[PDB]
Amino acid sequence: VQLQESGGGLVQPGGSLRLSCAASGRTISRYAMSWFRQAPGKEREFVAVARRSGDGAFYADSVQGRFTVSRDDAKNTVYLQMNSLKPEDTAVYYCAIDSDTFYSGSYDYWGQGTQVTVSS
Amino acid sequence: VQLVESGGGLVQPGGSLRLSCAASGFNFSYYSIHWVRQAPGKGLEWVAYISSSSSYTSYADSVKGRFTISADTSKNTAYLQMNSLRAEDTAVYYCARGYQYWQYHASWYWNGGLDYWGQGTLVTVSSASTKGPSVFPLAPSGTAALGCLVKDYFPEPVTVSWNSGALTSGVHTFPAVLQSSGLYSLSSVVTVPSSSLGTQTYICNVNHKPSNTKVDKKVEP
Amino acid sequence: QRQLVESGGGLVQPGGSLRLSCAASRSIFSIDTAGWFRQAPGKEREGVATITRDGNANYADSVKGRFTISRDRARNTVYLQMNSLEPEDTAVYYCNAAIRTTVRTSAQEYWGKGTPVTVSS
Amino acid sequence: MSVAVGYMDPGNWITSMQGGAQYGYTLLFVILISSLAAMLLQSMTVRLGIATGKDLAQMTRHFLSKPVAIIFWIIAELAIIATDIAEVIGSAIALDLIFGIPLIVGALITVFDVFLLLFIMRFGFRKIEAIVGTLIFTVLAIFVFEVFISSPQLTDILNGFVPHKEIVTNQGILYIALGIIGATIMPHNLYLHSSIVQSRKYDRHDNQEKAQAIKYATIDSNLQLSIAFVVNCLLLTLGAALFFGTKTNDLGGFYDLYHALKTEPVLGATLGGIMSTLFAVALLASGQNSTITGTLAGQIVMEGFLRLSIPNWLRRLITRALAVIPVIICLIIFKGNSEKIEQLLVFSQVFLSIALPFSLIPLQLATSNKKLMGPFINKTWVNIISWTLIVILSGLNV
Amino acid sequence: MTQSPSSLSASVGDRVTITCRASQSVSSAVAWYQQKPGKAPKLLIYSASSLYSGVPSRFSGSRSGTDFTLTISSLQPEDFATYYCQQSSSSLITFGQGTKVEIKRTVAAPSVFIFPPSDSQLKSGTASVVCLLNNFYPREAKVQWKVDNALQSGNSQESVTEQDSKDSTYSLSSTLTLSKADYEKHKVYACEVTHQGLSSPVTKSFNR
Repeated sequence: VQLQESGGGLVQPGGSLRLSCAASGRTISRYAMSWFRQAPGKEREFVAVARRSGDGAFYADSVQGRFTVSRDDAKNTVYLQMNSLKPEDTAVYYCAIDSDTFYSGSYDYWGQGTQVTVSS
Repeated sequence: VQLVESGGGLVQPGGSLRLSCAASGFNFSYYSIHWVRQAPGKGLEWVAYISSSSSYTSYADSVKGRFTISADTSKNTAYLQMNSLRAEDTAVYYCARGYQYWQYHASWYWNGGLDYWGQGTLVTVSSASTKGPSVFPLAPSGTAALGCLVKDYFPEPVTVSWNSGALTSGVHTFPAVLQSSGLYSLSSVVTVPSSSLGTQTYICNVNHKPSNTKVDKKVEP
Repeated sequence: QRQLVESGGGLVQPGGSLRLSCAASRSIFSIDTAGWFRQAPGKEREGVATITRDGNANYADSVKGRFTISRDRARNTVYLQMNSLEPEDTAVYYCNAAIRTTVRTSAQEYWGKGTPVTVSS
Repeated sequence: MSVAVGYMDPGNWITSMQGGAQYGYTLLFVILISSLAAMLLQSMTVRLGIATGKDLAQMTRHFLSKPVAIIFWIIAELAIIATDIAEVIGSAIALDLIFGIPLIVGALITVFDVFLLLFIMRFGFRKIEAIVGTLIFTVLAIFVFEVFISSPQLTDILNGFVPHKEIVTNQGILYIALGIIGATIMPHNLYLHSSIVQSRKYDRHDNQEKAQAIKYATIDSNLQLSIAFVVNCLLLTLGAALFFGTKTNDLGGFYDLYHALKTEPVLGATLGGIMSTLFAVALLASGQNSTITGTLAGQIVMEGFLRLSIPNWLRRLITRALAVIPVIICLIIFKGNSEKIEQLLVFSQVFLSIALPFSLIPLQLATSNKKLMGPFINKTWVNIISWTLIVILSGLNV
Repeated sequence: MTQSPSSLSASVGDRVTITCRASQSVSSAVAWYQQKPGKAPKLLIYSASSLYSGVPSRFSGSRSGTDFTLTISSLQPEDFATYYCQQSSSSLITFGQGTKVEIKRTVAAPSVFIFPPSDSQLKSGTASVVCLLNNFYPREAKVQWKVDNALQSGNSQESVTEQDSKDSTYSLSSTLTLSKADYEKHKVYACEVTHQGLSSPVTKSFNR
């Protein structure tokens, strides 16, 4: 199983990016897919989770309202639409598969991450 | 239209017991009576059905044979007669009005439903006798948690307060769970400031009325 | 109270129409006085119409304009045609009767079992 | 070859049976009298029929002028229409019972169906007449069987004493009374006999001693009317023994008989339906023959009063249509009510008996002039006058 | 009967749908009921499309295919309870397993605490070890007991609170029960917790 994040980059405050996470070796349709982020030196922190279609998306306090997670099951890809970006959002963003279909966060597979830098 | 259940105490396994469903108001010879059961913390489950006469009676496989329904239009009353009670039948039984000819009707485009529900009695099967809890501290080791373990009591309920009701914020008194002994156990916990542990006293006040048990337990760091 | 058999109920969109037909079980001489009752799921058995020996067609006070009781003296069968139905007429529609078996035996009541009628999109 | 004729006409059927469902054995007497009367009247017209080489219609024309001629022509037309309405209702009820089609469709089928009578005419007489005679005779056997334990002296002593208080007071009694009479006389029969006698190989004028023909024909007519009397008496006592002394005093039209035969206990279960459908068939056939007889009568009337003529199919059609209009009017108005239709039927018969005198008077007058005359016309005089009083009283109480 | 969604989360006023898979019964139409905690279930919809006299109009029926559904158009802050579908059959009806709506709220990881047995209890011959998971959301969590690093099975029980009416969280207790003799055979008592809000398991432990 492999995950690959893309879509990061340098973006101005208030601006928008859309991160993508492409999965191979695993059908994502049965699994929740989550986004985490890690600023240097800090702990890797939860951002968002897209559960299976119909089971809802959930978000961290810091990104609620500005970020939206969404899924393309057919293409084994999950997305993080990031609007109204803040300096505080600068981090490496990571995608992870929840291997537990009952949603307990058994994150066995992780991507390598994609850098997001929000500054002018 | 006031359905009323009655007749629920405590039974030894395999025993027998009657349950009374006093009706009122509506002309009783027009409506059926259903007994809908609910285990603790599960979904409802249909158990029996009696019409005006005794010429109509279905049943549910769970109590197929072990249960005898009966009617008496004299006092609009309906009676359930349970025998060979099993350890699992502990439940909260109901009543429910509903159409008389509810079979001849039901089809791919109509379903009468159960209009008026009672309030429920609590049958409970056990071998278990009345017993007050043992109360043990859950000692704390910027928020600390502390508590009391309220163990091996029967029947429900118990109450737990903290500092004689002066401490209410952050208290969680857990739902009791039945142990393999057939006795209940629960913990009551509270989170407090860690900086308070040296200078604030924490006491859980446990009351189990069925056994007249009252215990104050000081919970020390 | 059996040996009467209504028939005809069935799903129908708002404003449709349909004809229920109380009946008899076998070779009944005459139907003195009919009547069609309603028992919607949260109310009491109301009553909707009343024919008499010869003819009276007395109705309720909320239905005049849509419900046309009748009789069929040939094959003893009371009728009830409801027209331009509404979502407040959903209920099971019982039938009453005053059957008299043979030309000299006194009258005798009879109730039906009724049929459902649903109105919705 | 074999015997075949139909004597039961729905008019007399319903009137007699009704007279036995409601009031009992009282009406019985009236029946007899009416029957006797008709005998005499037949006699009279037959005499007029054989001499004077005319038809009662031509007669009327020779005592009137153009306008009053129009009047009496209207009256005779209305008599015919009355009989035809009676018939069409009979046929419609028969159809609704046997098959299940509603009344309006049966009425329409009957009205524009006279082609059956050309078809079956091209088909063959003897067989159809034999079979209808068989079925009618058998239906009458059935009715006879059906009559059960009864008290003779009741029927008798009610036939005899004629409770005048009774026969006149209940203005429900006069109603069915006039019904029975006007259904036992039927003026169209008068005109038709007046005509038909005109051809029996009598030496039209060159035999003053042709009255042998008179005697022979009158013997025949009396036999016929006597058997009609017996049948009517039977139907009446049937209505009596099957609906009297009960609750709600059910009217006793057709439907009620049709059911009472079916649900009849002692007749088993299936035999009920068997006799039921047999009765239905009988009703239908009787209706049809009662129609076919009167076409010639209508033709004779119009030929006499207006001295004009038409082919028959047009005559029958237009008469039947103007007859069926009131049926449909009543049906749609009263939304369908067996009770209401049978009430219309009886009212038709009584209207016939109302119209009678306007065609009875000239008959008497004409037989008072020519060579052959009755010695005691006094019977007919008292008849017409008592008659007039009855009809005018029944009119008045309205 | 198998209701498809089972823990449908939602926020106020929005629209939600709930479906009851016809388990190829006689397929006689459903009749949705509602029940709040510890009370008498009420009627909501009978014959799958009509309302019950005196029930707010937000509700609705639907007979999509052979999958009966219910749709709350707008979610009043009052409607928060378990829902039940009830299909008739030949001669016995049966209620569905039932689903339960709940209040949407941004994920909260549990705070974890461990409590050793008291000396008083031990002196009586039993050791209860308690692990507390406090104020978390959603409800799903796992607690694994390790004793001298050995995973335990069969000797623990859990209780979970009802959702808190103010902060919409749950708390959970897991109690490991050992004989005194078994308790005294081991040193390290640990409760290891996972939850979807935790990036790595949280372990709380003590040394006897």
